Amino acid sequence: APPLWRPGRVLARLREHQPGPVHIIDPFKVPVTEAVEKAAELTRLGFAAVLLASTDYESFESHMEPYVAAVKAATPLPVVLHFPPRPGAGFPVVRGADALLLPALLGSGDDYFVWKSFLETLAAFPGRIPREEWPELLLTVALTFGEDPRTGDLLGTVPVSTASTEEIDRYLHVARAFGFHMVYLYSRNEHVPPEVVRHFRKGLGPDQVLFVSGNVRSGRQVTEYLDSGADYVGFAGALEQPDWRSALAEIAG
Amino acid sequence: APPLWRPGRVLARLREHQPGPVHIIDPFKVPVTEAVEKAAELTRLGFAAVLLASTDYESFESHMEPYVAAVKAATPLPVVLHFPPRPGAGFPVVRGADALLLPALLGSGDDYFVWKSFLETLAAFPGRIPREEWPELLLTVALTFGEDPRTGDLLGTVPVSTASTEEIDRYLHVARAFGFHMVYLYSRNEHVPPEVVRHFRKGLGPDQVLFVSGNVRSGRQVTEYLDSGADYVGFAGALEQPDWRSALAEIAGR
Ligand SMILES: CC(C)=CCC/C(C)=C/CC/C(C)=C/CSP(=O)(O)OP(=O)(O)O
Ligand SMILES: CC(C)=CCC/C(C)=C/CC/C(C)=C/CSP(=O)(O)OP(=O)(O)O
Ligand SMILES: [Cl-]
Ligand SMILES: [Cl-]
Ligand SMILES: [Cl-]
Ligand SMILES: [Mg+2]
Ligand SMILES: [Mg+2]
Ligand SMILES: [Mg+2]
Repeated sequence: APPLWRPGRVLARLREHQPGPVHIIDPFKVPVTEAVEKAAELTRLGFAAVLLASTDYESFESHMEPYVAAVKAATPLPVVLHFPPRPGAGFPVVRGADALLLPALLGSGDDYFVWKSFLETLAAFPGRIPREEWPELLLTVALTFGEDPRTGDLLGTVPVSTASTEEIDRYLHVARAFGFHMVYLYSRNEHVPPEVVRHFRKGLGPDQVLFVSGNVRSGRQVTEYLDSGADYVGFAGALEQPDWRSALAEIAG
Repeated sequence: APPLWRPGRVLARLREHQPGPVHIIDPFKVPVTEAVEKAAELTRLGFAAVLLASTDYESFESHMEPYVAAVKAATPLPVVLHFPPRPGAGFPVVRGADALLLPALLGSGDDYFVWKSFLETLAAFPGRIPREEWPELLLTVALTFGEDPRTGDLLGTVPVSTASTEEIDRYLHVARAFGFHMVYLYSRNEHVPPEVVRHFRKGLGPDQVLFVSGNVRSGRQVTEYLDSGADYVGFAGALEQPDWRSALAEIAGR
């Protein structure tokens, strides 16, 4: 019986693994051959997982089933999907993925993105994927920082205000009381402030995983976030160029 | 596709119907023949729905499928089920019920009762019930007031603090942001304070339904709660006795 929304192997690994950077591969932009090359290096660096994520997607199932299979044949790290949900479908899913990160956008003015996407997703389970083969679900509070009209237009999010800690303190009460597995602090166009990362680490339970991403391009940035309490520092764009091997070594340093 | 968690016919009915009392029949204590007699009177009184609810239950599907059918044969009012969920199963459900009230116990120290029961329930859908025939789900923020070790032991709830509005204001933000359909204020052993009812009415969206229940035994109490903002005032125990007709008449404000 699939753990589904209950803690399983992937969450256990994220809870126990040494904190560090995590490369995020956008499967709708990165050719699969390049993802496979990258996955082999991520393995050598001992990263906790390979995340495949993108704001945009189409023909999810026919594209992702073989992409996930190719990445999984290239690394023993778990492959975790992270994409926004769509009303009428819920979150996208394909067989073979180890886990799907389910973001509850608590800062959204649209209740579907705050959490009803989770009900639609679970109602649709198991669909065309054998139950035994379904991915695990990582229940995550997802928060956005800085001006970001793209996520705002698409998902209804409003940038979190840190002029006081009232707004984030409410999200931390939800994260704790609702037993979320992870919190994901994201900034599409700016940087999540290290002080907000510290505030979250201090307010979360010891087993709640803290992920931060957005415009991380240097090892100094990774270090600052980990020093602030992030368990994982995600980065995508820094490697979306020909000289990615150099960029990866500087970020993983 | 059944509406399921999306608004449907029952929530529309509750939103549009005028505020008033609602009798709650405990089907694991009330014989079905008495429930059927009761259901016929509730209809004449103009109540908005008939709730079948209980903290305790056993052999739910064999007892409730026919119990629901018997009640529905006696009244055209929607029949709504309200029972706590159980790990491994989620909320109990039978074919024929018009809706299930799904309580998210925000005051519980156990995340399963705060909301993961909702995930287990939806993962299990549709189970043995034809999909087209599933009840609608009324997403509800459920809060408890006063000392109540029974619900505390069973569901992990802690009485809501009414010393200030700090705790209830966080629940109101959740009720609004999460788009809950209803809020249910309950007191097993005391009375929900009318001022808390007012505070919720004022902070909720116009389409969010406010239910209050617990030890309501007089028409005066129903009036006070409606005057404070409740959409529906529930009552069960007052009618679990032989002279229930007279009690019902008094509570309905006859
Ligand atoms: C808003 C949110 C957290 C969750 C909702 C669901 C969405 C939009 C998922 C897409 C996955 C993400 C956040 C990809 C951007 S990697 P990055 O932008 O951090 O990469 P970068 O290193 O800046 O290129
Ligand atoms: C705690 C909560 C709201 C939801 C969690 C799920 C539970 C325990 C559902 C049982 C349904 C209830 C609250 C029945 C009591 S009617 P009453 O006790 O109000 O009737 P009374 O008129 O006092 O007899
Ligand atoms: Cl794993
Ligand atoms: Cl802060
Ligand atoms: Cl909130
Ligand atoms: Mg993309
Ligand atoms: Mg399902
Ligand atoms: Mg009972």
